[PDB]
Amino acid sequence: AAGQNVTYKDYGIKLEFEPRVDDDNNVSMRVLADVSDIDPATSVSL
Amino acid sequence: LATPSPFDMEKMVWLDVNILEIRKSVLENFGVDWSKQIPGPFAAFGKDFV
Repeated sequence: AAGQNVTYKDYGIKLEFEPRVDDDNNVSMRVLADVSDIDPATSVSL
Repeated sequence: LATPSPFDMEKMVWLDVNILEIRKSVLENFGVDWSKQIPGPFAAFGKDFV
């Protein structure tokens, strides 16, 4: 609501891995890969 | 007594996407621009009879 509460946002290199493996060593997986940097151009002063 | 596989090997699909865009524009502004509303004539009369 409203128009306080401070949270935190992560930037950098982030990686998440969730593997599953078969009897023939086949790998079924979900992977999240993120590379994120701060940009001066689109920052707002408030 | 049979058991299932942990998962099933699925087929893998490759997607290739193309987006193409072209924009063109022309802008011209030429000539002489004059006034269109100008003051006109005036007349006034005034007298004191008494």
